Amino acid sequence: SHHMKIKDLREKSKDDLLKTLTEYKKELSQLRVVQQTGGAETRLGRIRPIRKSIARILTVLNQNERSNLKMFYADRKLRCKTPKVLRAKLTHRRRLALKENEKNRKTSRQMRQAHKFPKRVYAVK
Amino acid sequence: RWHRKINLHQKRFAVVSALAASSVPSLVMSRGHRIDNVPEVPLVVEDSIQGY
Amino acid sequence: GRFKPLAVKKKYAKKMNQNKPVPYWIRLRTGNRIKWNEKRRHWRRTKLNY
Amino acid sequence: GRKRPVHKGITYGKPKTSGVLGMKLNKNNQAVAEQRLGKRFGNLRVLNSYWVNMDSTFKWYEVIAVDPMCKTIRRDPRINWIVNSVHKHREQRGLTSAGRKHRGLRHKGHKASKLRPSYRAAWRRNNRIVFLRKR
Amino acid sequence: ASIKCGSRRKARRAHFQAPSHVRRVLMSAPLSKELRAKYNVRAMPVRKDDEVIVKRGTFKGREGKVTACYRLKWVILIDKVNREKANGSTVAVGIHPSNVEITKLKLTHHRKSILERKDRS
Amino acid sequence: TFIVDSRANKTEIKKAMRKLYQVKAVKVNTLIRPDGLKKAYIRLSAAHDALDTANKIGL
Amino acid sequence: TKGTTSMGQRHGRTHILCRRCGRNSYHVQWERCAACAYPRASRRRYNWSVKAIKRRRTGTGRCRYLKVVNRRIANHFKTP
RNA sequence: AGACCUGAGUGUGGCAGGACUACCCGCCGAACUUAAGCAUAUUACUCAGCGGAGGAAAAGAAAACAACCGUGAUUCUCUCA
RNA sequence: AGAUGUGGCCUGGAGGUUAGGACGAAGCUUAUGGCGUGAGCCUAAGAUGGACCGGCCUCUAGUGCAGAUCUUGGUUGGCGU
RNA sequence: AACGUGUCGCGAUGGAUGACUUGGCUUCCUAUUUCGUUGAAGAACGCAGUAAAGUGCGAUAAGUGGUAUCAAUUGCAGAAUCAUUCAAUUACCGAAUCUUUGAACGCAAACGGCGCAUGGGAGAAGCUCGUGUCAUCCCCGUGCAUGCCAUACUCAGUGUCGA
Ligand SMILES: NC[C@@H]1O[C@H](O[C@H]2[C@@H](O)[C@H](O[C@@H]3[C@@H](O)[C@H](N)C[C@H](N)[C@H]3O[C@H]3O[C@H](CO)[C@@H](O)[C@H](O)[C@H]3N)O[C@@H]2CO)[C@H](N)[C@@H](O)[C@@H]1O
Ligand SMILES: [Mg+2]
Ligand SMILES: [Mg+2]
Ligand SMILES: [Mg+2]
Ligand SMILES: [Mg+2]
Ligand SMILES: [Mg+2]
Ligand SMILES: [Mg+2]
Ligand SMILES: [Mg+2]
Ligand SMILES: [Mg+2]
Repeated sequence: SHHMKIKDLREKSKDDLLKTLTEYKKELSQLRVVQQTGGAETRLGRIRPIRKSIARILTVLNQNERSNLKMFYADRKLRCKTPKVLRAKLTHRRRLALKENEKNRKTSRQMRQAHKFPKRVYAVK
Repeated sequence: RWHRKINLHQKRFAVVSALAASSVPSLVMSRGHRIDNVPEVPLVVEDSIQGY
Repeated sequence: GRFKPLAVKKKYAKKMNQNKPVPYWIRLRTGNRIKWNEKRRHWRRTKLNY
Repeated sequence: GRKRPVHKGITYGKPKTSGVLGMKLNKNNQAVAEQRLGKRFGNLRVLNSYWVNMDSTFKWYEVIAVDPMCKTIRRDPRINWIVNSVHKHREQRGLTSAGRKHRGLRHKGHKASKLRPSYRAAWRRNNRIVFLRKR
Repeated sequence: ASIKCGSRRKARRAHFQAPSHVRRVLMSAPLSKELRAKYNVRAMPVRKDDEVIVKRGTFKGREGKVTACYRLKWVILIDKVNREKANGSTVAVGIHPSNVEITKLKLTHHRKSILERKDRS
Repeated sequence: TFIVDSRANKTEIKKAMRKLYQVKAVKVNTLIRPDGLKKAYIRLSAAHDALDTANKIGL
Repeated sequence: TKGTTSMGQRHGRTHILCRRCGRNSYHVQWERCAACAYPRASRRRYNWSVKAIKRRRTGTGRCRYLKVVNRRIANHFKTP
């Protein structure tokens, strides 16, 4: 029956997606009254296709909010006020670890000795 | 103790003794093998079978 | 008595909703294992003590 | 010294383990000072300390710590090793200079054979009943 | 599927604790020799609504159309292969797809893409 | 009478009985049941009939 | 007497439920749990009972996040 | 007035806390047992207790061994025994 | 009490060989005889069973019960007291 | 005689034995193999048309997204299409959701409790020229434990100076 496919659901705006969310929370709420007052097994039984299509509208609304907010903090030099829900979640230990732009830092002498005496490729016969 | 160690000469003199008895056609026959149509014991074939 | 915390009332409310038998159509599935409920608590035999 | 914390000075068993007052801790107080800093200020990686002053009651040690999250420390090659998470509490494991003292790692030769790399690393090594496979 | 291995206990576990996409390949039937010779494929996983004939059992020599591939019971359901209960009502009897060869394929453009993938030519 | 969520107060039940159902609640008497659910008795404002609302809901 | 008759003199509760421990081990006069030492930050863990260690351990419950982070590491933190 | 030094208060950006703990590092630390008794000694610098990391840890680049025709950081193995 | 010998018997598995089984294997049953001094082995009949297994040579071990106020399960006289 | 005793055939009680084994135990190997304040492990309460427990998930709740697979799931119901995607199902995973707690950190706690700033909401009394606006009341988000490091402003000091 009524079943929001997501391909025709990602082309909606933020206002029409909310207007069809109130449409489908309302249709679920007036099937919770037929689930308590008897209920034919055909009218009841549209409880999964509504409740999983509410889950499709909310995952289009939420994936369009993180997309339009990740492209609000990586745009410029505002990346110190980026909220931590939008940052790259790794292991806790991997965020504190030395990045590889760091950790290969070396002395002016340590650069010289790898330039004055570099490791040669060679063979033997 | 799972593994045992055998002397190196006494492993060689056991491989030789079981290899000497393969030439005896009475012992190959009394061990189960159906060698009743075999040309010779020790049977030796040519090396053309190493290209099949 | 009358005094209980609501977190004790809501634990006592879960055990009332668990004290229901196995339905009959469970006994008709393919790889069935369950005849009876093995956890039917009665208020006199065994005490929860919340 | 270290007063043994048995209740009322009463201890049990064999008479060699009966002493309460003359017993002495096997860590020097410089190590104990470094561990009291780093167990208290957890975000800082302490490297070693040094003697400052004595009193009749107290000893003082300036403990050098370093902030591993500071951008100066992470980008500087001769100190950025402290940011790696194997140096998290060097003081609590005896990896500072005062830690290496009371472990005996000032000595290397025949004066440290029972204790290289550790006493436990040599106890385990010298006492584990080796079962060779073919034997 | 690669269920068979060195360890029986592990092989016999991966068979009876197999997902339904593994149970589809395991529940296969041979093709009839006028149909094996056309597609050049020897066996095929059974679908619903393709026609088969039964080769082992008391129902051998019985044709019919597959009405259910009951993968949880490891069986197949042909409409023409059935019996009756005590009531006189009829019930479909399960056959394993080993005991059965396919005489007509039910073809979609995902099933026509499996035959081009198993084509031995 | 409705099962409501157990973490609402009587004020926000009245305001939900205005936006969903176009009626006026004068008195709500809530009750957390031994089932674990909160049940509310919701008296209407005597300008609103109770059966006329309960037919539109359908029960 | 000390047997049957004194069993009727036992009226209150020593322990109530722990807000953290889960169990009926939270002492009421001494506000501390007998099983997880709540409100201490650390929990009780003693090597003289490894059988109790194996009952309060990781994997004895649900592991809501170690389910997801172990396949995030196994799939090497992939990102489209 | 202002400075410097030694301390405050807030703002901003960060970090530590608990889990696991088989192995590993630091401490703390027994007794039964054995000695045909028992106290040194043994069990054992082991159990239990406290703290702390890692995928290993710890050690490591000679204030070393030797006494040789000398050897050459650490670790580990067989052997030394 | 004890020592020892045994091409002495028995059980689980392994290496080899030689064979059994839906025309009925293992298991169970016995006024089923046979024969061995014996541990035991073997046949027959089941109006039992329903799929595995024997013999011999070697190898191996969680390998033989009648009793431990033995362990666990069941049963029983007391007692329709 | 009766009770009793013995032997066989058939029944009962009992649940051994054999055969079977999606389990344990032991060994060995392979890795871009090692959690958490971005809230972990643990604990609690919920989620299905039917659903006690368990499994799975979190008010998007026995799952939503995407990829691969290519017609199921099935105890019974229900279900556009009966299948190049856009609706089977299963496996996998990048996108998300993730209640109350817990190191638990605004303050508490046998309390589903109470704050101080700040923002949003709803608002049947008022005011407005039925709309707006909206007093208390009532919801919702965020900031705020403590210690420390770095930092950019306001200070204390008969600390040393200095006009
Ligand atoms: N026969 C008694 C059994 O002997 C077994 O052990 C026997 C052998 O396994 C064991 O042999 C050991 C060997 O395992 C171990 N790896 C090294 C040792 N060289 C051997 O011992 C051998 O040499 C010694 C003298 O050096 C002889 O006294 C001894 O008889 C001989 N087997 O010595 C025992 C002599 O037969 C078990 N200890 C045990 O099952 C039981 O006591
Ligand atoms: Mg050495
Ligand atoms: Mg810790
Ligand atoms: Mg002992
Ligand atoms: Mg003695
Ligand atoms: Mg210990
Ligand atoms: Mg290291
Ligand atoms: Mg035995
Ligand atoms: Mg709190």
